[PDB]
Amino acid sequence: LAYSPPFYPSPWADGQGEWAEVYKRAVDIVSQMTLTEKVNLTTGTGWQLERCVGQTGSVPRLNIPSLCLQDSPLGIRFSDYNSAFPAGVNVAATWDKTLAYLRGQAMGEEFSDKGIDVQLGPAAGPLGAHPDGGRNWEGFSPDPALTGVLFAETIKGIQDAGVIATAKHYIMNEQEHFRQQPEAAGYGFNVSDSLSSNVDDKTMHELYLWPFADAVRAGVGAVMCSYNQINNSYGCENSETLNKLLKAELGFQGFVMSDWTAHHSGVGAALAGLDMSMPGDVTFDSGTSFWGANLTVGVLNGTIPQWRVDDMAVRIMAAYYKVGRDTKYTPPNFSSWTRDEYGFAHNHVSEGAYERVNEFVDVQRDHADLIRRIGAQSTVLLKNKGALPLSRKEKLVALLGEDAGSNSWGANGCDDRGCDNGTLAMAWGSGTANFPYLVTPEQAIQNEVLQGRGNVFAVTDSWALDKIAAAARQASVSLVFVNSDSGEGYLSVDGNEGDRNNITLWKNGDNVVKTAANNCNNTVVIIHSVGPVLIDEWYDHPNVTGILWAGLPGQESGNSIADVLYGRVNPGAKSPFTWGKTRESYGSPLVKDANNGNGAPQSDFTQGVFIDYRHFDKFNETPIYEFGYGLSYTTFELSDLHVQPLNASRYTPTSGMTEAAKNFGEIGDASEYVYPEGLERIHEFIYPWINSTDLKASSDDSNYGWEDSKYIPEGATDGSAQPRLPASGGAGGNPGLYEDLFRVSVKVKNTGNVAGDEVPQLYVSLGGPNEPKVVLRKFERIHLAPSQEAVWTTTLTRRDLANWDVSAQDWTVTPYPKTIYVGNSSRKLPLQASLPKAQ
Amino acid sequence: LAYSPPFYPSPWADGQGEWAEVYKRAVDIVSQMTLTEKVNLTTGTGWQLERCVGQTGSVPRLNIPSLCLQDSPLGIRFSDYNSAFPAGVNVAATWDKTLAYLRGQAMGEEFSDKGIDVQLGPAAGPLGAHPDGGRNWEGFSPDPALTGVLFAETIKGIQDAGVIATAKHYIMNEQEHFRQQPEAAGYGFNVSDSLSSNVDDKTMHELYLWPFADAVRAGVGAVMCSYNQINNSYGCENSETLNKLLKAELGFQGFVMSDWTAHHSGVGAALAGLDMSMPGDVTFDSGTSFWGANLTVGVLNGTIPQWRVDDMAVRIMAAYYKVGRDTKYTPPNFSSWTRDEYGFAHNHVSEGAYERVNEFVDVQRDHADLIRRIGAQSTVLLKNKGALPLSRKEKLVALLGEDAGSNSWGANGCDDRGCDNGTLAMAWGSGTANFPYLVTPEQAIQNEVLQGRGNVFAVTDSWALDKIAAAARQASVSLVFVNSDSGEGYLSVDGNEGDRNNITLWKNGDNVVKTAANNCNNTVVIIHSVGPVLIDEWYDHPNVTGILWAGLPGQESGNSIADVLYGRVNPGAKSPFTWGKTRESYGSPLVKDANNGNGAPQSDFTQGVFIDYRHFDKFNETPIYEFGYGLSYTTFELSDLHVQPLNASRYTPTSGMTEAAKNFGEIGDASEYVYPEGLERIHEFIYPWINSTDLKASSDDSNYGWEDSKYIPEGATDGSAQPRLPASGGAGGNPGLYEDLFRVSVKVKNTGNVAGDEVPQLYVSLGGPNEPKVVLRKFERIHLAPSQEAVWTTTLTRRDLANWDVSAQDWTVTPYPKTIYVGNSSRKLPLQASLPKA
Ligand SMILES: *[C@@H]1O[C@H](CO)[C@@H](O[C@@H]2O[C@H](CO)[C@@H](O[C@@H]3O[C@H](CO[C@H]4O[C@H](CO[C@H]5O[C@H](CO)[C@@H](O)[C@H](O)[C@@H]5O[C@H]5O[C@H](CO)[C@@H](O)[C@H](O)[C@@H]5O)[C@@H](O)[C@H](O[C@H]5O[C@H](CO)[C@@H](O)[C@H](O)[C@@H]5O[C@H]5O[C@H](CO)[C@@H](O)[C@H](O)[C@@H]5O)[C@@H]4O)[C@@H](O)[C@H](O[C@H]4O[C@H](CO)[C@@H](O)[C@H](O)[C@@H]4O[C@H]4O[C@H](CO)[C@@H](O)[C@H](O)[C@@H]4O[C@H]4O[C@H](CO)[C@@H](O)[C@H](O)[C@@H]4O)[C@@H]3O)[C@H](O)[C@H]2NC(C)=O)[C@H](O)[C@H]1NC(C)=O
Ligand SMILES: *[C@@H]1O[C@H](CO)[C@@H](O[C@@H]2O[C@H](CO)[C@@H](O[C@@H]3O[C@H](CO[C@H]4O[C@H](CO[C@H]5O[C@H](CO)[C@@H](O)[C@H](O)[C@@H]5O[C@H]5O[C@H](CO)[C@@H](O)[C@H](O)[C@@H]5O)[C@@H](O)[C@H](O[C@H]5O[C@H](CO)[C@@H](O)[C@H](O)[C@@H]5O[C@H]5O[C@H](CO)[C@@H](O)[C@H](O)[C@@H]5O)[C@@H]4O)[C@@H](O)[C@H](O[C@H]4O[C@H](CO)[C@@H](O)[C@H](O)[C@@H]4O[C@H]4O[C@H](CO)[C@@H](O)[C@H](O)[C@@H]4O[C@H]4O[C@H](CO)[C@@H](O)[C@H](O)[C@@H]4O)[C@@H]3O)[C@H](O)[C@H]2NC(C)=O)[C@H](O)[C@H]1NC(C)=O
Ligand SMILES: *[C@@H]1O[C@H](CO)[C@@H](O[C@@H]2O[C@H](CO)[C@@H](O[C@@H]3O[C@H](CO[C@H]4O[C@H](CO[C@H]5O[C@H](CO)[C@@H](O)[C@H](O)[C@@H]5O[C@H]5O[C@H](CO)[C@@H](O)[C@H](O)[C@@H]5O)[C@@H](O)[C@H](O)[C@@H]4O)[C@@H](O)[C@H](O)[C@@H]3O)[C@H](O)[C@H]2NC(C)=O)[C@H](O)[C@H]1NC(C)=O
Ligand SMILES: *[C@@H]1O[C@H](CO)[C@@H](O[C@@H]2O[C@H](CO)[C@@H](O[C@@H]3O[C@H](CO)[C@@H](O)[C@H](O)[C@@H]3O)[C@H](O)[C@H]2NC(C)=O)[C@H](O)[C@H]1NC(C)=O
Ligand SMILES: [Cl-]
Ligand SMILES: [Cl-]
Ligand SMILES: [Mg+2]
Ligand SMILES: [Mg+2]
Repeated sequence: LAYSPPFYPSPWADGQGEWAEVYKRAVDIVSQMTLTEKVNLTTGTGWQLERCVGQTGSVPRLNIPSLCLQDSPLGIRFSDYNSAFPAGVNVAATWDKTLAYLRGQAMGEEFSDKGIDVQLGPAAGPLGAHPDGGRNWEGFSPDPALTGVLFAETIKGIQDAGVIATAKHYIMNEQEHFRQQPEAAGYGFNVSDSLSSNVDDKTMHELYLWPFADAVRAGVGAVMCSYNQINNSYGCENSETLNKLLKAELGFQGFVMSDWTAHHSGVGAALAGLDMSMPGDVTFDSGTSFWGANLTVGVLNGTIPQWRVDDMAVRIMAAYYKVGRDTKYTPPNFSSWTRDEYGFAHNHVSEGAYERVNEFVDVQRDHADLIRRIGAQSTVLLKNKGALPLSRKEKLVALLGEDAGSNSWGANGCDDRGCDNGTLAMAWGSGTANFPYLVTPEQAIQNEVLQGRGNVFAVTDSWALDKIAAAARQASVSLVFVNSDSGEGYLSVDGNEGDRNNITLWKNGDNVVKTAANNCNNTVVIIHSVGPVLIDEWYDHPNVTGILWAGLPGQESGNSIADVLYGRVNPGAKSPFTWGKTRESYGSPLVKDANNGNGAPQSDFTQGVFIDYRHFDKFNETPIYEFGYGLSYTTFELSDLHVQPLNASRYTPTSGMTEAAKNFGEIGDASEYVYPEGLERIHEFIYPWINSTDLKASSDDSNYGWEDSKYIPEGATDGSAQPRLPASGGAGGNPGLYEDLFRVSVKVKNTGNVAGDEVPQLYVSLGGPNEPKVVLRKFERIHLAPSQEAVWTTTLTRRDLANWDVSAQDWTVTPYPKTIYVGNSSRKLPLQASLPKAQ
Repeated sequence: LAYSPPFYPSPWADGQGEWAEVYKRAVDIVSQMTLTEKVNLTTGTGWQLERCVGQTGSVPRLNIPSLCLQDSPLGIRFSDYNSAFPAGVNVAATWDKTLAYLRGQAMGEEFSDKGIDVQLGPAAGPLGAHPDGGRNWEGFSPDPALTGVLFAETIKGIQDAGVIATAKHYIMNEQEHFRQQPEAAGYGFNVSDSLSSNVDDKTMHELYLWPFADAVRAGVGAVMCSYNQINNSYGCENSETLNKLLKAELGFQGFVMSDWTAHHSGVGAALAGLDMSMPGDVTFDSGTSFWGANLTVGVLNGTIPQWRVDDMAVRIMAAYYKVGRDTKYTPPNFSSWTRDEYGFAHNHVSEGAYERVNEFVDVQRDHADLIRRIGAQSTVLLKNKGALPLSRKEKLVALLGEDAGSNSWGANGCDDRGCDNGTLAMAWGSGTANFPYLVTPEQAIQNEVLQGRGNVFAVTDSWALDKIAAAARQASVSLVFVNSDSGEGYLSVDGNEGDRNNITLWKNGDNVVKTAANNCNNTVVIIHSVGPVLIDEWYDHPNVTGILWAGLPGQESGNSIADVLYGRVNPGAKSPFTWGKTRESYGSPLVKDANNGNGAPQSDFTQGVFIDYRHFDKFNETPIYEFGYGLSYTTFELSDLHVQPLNASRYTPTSGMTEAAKNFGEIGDASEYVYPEGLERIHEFIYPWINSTDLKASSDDSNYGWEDSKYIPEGATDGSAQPRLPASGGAGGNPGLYEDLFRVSVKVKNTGNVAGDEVPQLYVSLGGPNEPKVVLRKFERIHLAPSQEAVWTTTLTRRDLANWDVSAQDWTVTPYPKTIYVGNSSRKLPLQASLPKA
């Protein structure tokens, strides 16, 4: 079995870089706290007991309210009068830093105005090793460079609006199957623990960890550790990933929270680098916690050093201050658990005051315009044989497919969006929000047509192929809408247990396209989907005159696609993943079977860095549509590639020592931390207090009281100055990684008759034997008027040209010659240059 | 068994009234025709053989093209790039002469531009004796006066746009069950003929015939005779209804066509007053006809007098000339049978040229605006507890019910509209058109809300009561859409064989309302339906703050209802029928069982004139919402009723004689009418020519050749001058009926704060025993600004105050005292006056 070696102690915060002032303030206030006040910040109060999906204990003596933590990465979950933004995969499709930032800002505004302190997003894990992975859509792209940039901008936008962002899921949660033992049980498997993702150190650094470095460098306040194991150590107690990679190497100064029921042990997790238990209980509404009283006891009995729990509270408070939450705080003004105006303060048990739990605060502002715009700008034009844009003089339009129409249960009619009924604007699970409304394609396009003389019919039963054919036969243009859905592992839709069982269109989609294309010579296909689908059977049909991929656009879906189809927006999105001929062209099969007996199933990441386009390139598979590809209503030309070497400082591997750990504040006698007698204990609520000064009894852990060496690795309680890792030194790693080595410029010209955007892309060949032919490094979306030329300049950093050396435990720019390729897809790379050796 | 007495001969045209010039011209051209040319005009060419649902033969020698006849009363059937207008029942709900006319004009323009010569509409039969009758919605109202006025205006509009209108279905086709023997067979009944409607002479005159008098007086070109029997004599060979009532009494100068396969015999129909056989064959694609060669033979063998077939051609050509079709003619530029560009000229057999059969001509003009308007103006506000109009600042709107949503097969996805899927904008059968598009309530209201900050959810599964409740709970206002559907007898939807099996909301509708009202304190209910529904289970729920009936609004449905709900239009429609507590409150049960053994089922019209509100009034049944009732966003008051007796000419019962019948043109030897040698005969096509000069063989009728007295009533071939009937004398009867006897005026005032329309109504009590307490006679829709007053002046004619006297066979103003009642519904009649004797 794969083994995750120990890395201890859990590094303590030090106010490095831009965290200096908030670290000082965090220390100042945590120094004033009692042990139980500190424990309160670290532990949620239990599932469904307050307003938000996660809520910490409060520190009322110091005027610190409970931190409210709320899903999702695309909008506020379980609320009202809020917006539903396009999914993260759409943002990836924009290839646009500014739209990622703006979306982050707009989301942060809405979260803030509902009284939410922590947004549980954005996501770069799963990255997207498996195209059928159920949650890839919540993130960005399988490409680490593209994902990292847009992850970071999203984080900056959320945090500039005064809400803590949470980089999730850290790390290697690349599939839903077996992510949780009780879920697997409920699906009829018998396994003793969650799936283990087994991955080598090079691949970890060069692929899966890379976007998390970006998040740390961008100043992200929190990281959410994952449900799965890595090398058979749970995400929320993996000392290698949390202590060594995230904290020691990347220099992360904020706090690690668990995914919901991803916390498995009190002492183990705390020493392995967890900082916050959510939603606080052992299991939902168990009325027990791995922390709470257990964390109080674990400190009181001398096992968990005071400096470790102090560090947790310093990290949490530093983040809270870093986004200015102390100045922006407002109390939650909604409830996650009901839409009623009135209800019990503690919903799961019907206790506390019966009070106004929803104030119905309109937080939407004008964010609808931004959502519409991102929807248009994330629409990838894959094929256009002079079909588009439409004129609005078409004699008859046919709108075809269930994906054009309405969810007859309402936009929010399926809990957690757990269905594929009507237009697919949002995929399923906890990465969801309630729609304030949903504009369907049927609605938007009919409205467009009815401004002129056009006739229009909408056939939204995908199983009525006779009716689809008949409408298609009469039409000047047939607009076919189709979809493929997936989601979080706890929710099964038509037997798809989060992960999608195939990558074929749902709801008879291939047959809708074929029936339409057989009856209409001008058939345009629009795909709403969580990721790539198989299009081999119909994409080159001579009647399929248009193909677009529109992802999961949120509330303005219809309007976003109409804008593109009628030419108000000239599409300029590029594919953020590869469109292959078969499922098998992708490699990386999901682990769908209990492949380790009754033990934890094992998923070995033997593909290494060769996922998505890197796999296709290595195995010489030809994509139908490649990573980075998309069309436009104009044409562009790239020319005049130049490389400017920059006078850069040398890389200095980091050396020396940290400071020794510090205790902040004092801990007294066990008696100080017993429950106050007049406090009415709410049932199932998780408090920091102990029942009595009997510590064994107050914990109730039937294995309580062993000597440390029986169950705690060496060094886990060592508070001395520790060595600095060579690849450490700053936020996101050694600052020498982010030294600029080269400026690379290229001319981009709009050679056609319509204004539009191009996405020029810079790929590098790092050189040497089992390195990918190309990996993406830089890109930009540039708007050009007809005939306009602009020179695009980007930079290559040391890190962009480096490889992870497992022996040095450092990033190294290898002696192999490096070559750059510039173009407008991962396969349309007409320009190139050999780079000189960099300093 | 009820018996229909003989009335013969079939009266011949005489260019009466406004028909004088076109009669002259018709005679002139028919005089030039050979027998087979004449027969060609009288007989369709067979089902699915040419472009239109009906097409006559042509007269190419005289440059007369084939007459193209097309459904429906609400828009062109089986075509493209056309409009779908609101149904006739919506027109009735407007109570607006002008909207009826304008809709007629708009329809006529579209029919004309497709190359259609005859619109198969409008309808006043079924009138609406049975609230569950499947086709009442195609017509106007069970009230004859309201129906007659709006029937007539519709006819005038169609004909002023240059298309022949067809007054249908004549007469007593009050239900779909058993209307046709083969339909009944297909539904598992064994009956030897169609249902017979048995109805007394008084009731016929005072109720069912009345709107047809209006049609005739309005100059209607054609009448379609019905599938049913009247007193056990088929509609298309009933000598009493066609010869005596329509032709002799009402003076009808145009032509009678059969409903499609309603023609039952060659000689019998011709002498009983039929003028045109549609679609021309005995049964669909039989390749035989009751006329065609049989009519040629029936003349050649001396049975059917020449004057009878000449008269048929005169009546047909006179109608064609009356609307100016000779100047407006354009060839049909579409096909009923396919939407493909190219196809065979003769669709059913794939013969003739393979040619362009659809030219896709856009005939819609700007008619969409008129459709949206009529939709708004036909929406009856039944209840409003300060819910309406909406502001567009409502925080969250819930749209609830399948009737709010889309037909997922497309607007035209069910053949002949034979389903109740998504919003109900058009009911089913032949009275249908293809939508150019359909705006759903979901679409229009979401669009409205999205102009502001309102959140909005649409739950359009009427079975997902949990989802309905949840959305309703969150809403500031819940807009519940519900429906009830019906249609023509040939098509069964969910076991409803045209006629609806009950008058309860379809698709779980009562439950949708209740679920919504239990969860939302501001629930507005919008009903789209063919006619009245039962609302007793929720109408007075304290959370039902609004109730509207929007009928069948056609293509702009969503926009029409949004206009009303958001107050761009202040609703002023009144109910054109009664909303009762139970089905039983209406009386008039349908005949749903083979009630006469294996014979023709019998339906006796024992209720007489007492249908709809007249029944309620007689049996002291209290309607939930009465005939003529509707609310508005303002209030009105009526006052100062005055009655002025007028200096009227006396009624003179008509006397004297007609002219004797005339032959127009000559008939030669049988050999002149044999098929021409070189003519390629299209299979199944109905031609006027005979196979040979052997007449018996050319007919092939296995009972051919009896002496007349064995199977033809006395007088049926009598061409002598005939007596004029006392109640005859002009178009729609004796012109003394239309003399004004009283001028009646009343003041109407808008006493509220919004501009709006009121519909003042004048009812009369004709007096005597077994007469209704009140019957509607006059009405008008009047627009008033807040505080504005206007005086409405109308008249009462002799006919308005008369009764049909079975002994005199005449209309008589009886000596019983008459009283008038003025108000704004059939029960809100605060003003009254006894009339002096005229
Ligand atoms: C103060 O106070 C406090 C509070 O109050 C307290 O505390 C307490 O304490 C106690 C003691 O005393 C405890 O208990 C314990 O615990 C433990 C732990 O757990 C956790 O973790 C795990 C893992 O581990 C690992 O890791 C970590 C981190 O993460 C660390 O820490 C450790 O040390 C380790 O390490 C290792 O490895 C790594 C990698 O991975 C590396 O790196 C290093 O170096 C090393 O090597 C896990 O597993 C767990 O989990 C589980 O559980 C949970 C709950 O908690 C859940 O949730 C999950 O799911 C899971 O489950 C599963 O499994 C189980 C079992 O366990 C079952 O049952 C189920 O069913 C399933 O399947 C966690 O998380 C532990 O371990 C322990 O236990 C043990 O013992 C018992 C008794 O007998 C049994 O039963 C079990 O089984 C076990 O066993 C084991 O061991 C033994 C000895 O010890 C042996 O014999 C056996 O064989 C086994 O072994 C195996 O395994 C191991 C591990 O892995 C290895 O090592 C080996 O090799 C083999 O393979 C107990 O339980 C508790 O916890 C606490 N509490 C709290 C609340 O905190 C104290 O005490 C006080 N003090 C005074 C003085 O007073
Ligand atoms: C020239 O040419 C031409 C052409 O080509 C020709 O013609 C022809 O002719 C033939 C003869 O010959 C014919 O046939 C015949 O016909 C008849 C008629 O039919 C129809 O109608 C009916 C009714 O009737 C009624 O009405 C009318 C009017 O509307 C009239 O016209 C008549 O006359 C009558 O009358 C009566 O009544 C009324 C009331 O209603 C009154 O008003 C009066 O006064 C009187 O009384 C009907 O019914 C029919 O119908 C049926 O048919 C159809 C087909 O067509 C169908 O669609 C329907 O549905 C029905 O059916 C049912 O029925 C049947 C039976 O009929 C069966 O089969 C089935 O299944 C079902 O159920 C029509 O519309 C007829 O009638 C005839 O028949 C007869 O006879 C046979 C043999 O014998 C038998 O079978 C039958 O049954 C019958 O019988 C009867 O009658 C007889 C005498 O006539 C007697 O004897 C017996 O007994 C019986 O009786 C009974 O019944 C009746 C009835 O109603 C009564 O009346 C009694 O009383 C009793 O009860 C035959 O068929 C044909 O049509 C023709 N064709 C064409 C194309 O046009 C000619 O011929 C030529 N000419 C030369 C010289 O050559
Ligand atoms: C990849 O992964 C996806 C997702 O898991 C897999 O998709 C799933 O594939 C299975 C297997 O094919 C599907 O189950 C099938 O669903 C069929 C359709 O079910 C729906 O429609 C039924 C019938 O609906 C028609 O008829 C009714 C009444 O007769 C009408 O109301 C309705 O409007 C329809 O009318 C049409 O058809 C009738 C004739 O039947 C005509 O007369 C009409 O004119 C008109 O043309 C209905 O009963 C049912 O309740 C459904 O609503 C079903 O027939 C078949 O037996 C089977 O159950 C899943 O639905 C599908 N799920 C998803 C999410 O797509 C996919 O298979 C997989 N691919 C591969 C290659 O592994
Ligand atoms: C302190 O943390 C410990 C865990 O380290 C908590 O003890 C654990 O509490 C859970 C209840 O949430 C126990 O689960 C129960 O186990 C029985 C055993 O068969 C099972 O039948 C129940 O369905 C349930 O799974 C678990 O056994 C227990 N673990 C041990 C080793 O004692 C404890 O509750 C925490 N204390 C506080 C104050 O929250
Ligand atoms: Cl919710
Ligand atoms: Cl059609
Ligand atoms: Mg191929
Ligand atoms: Mg226990």
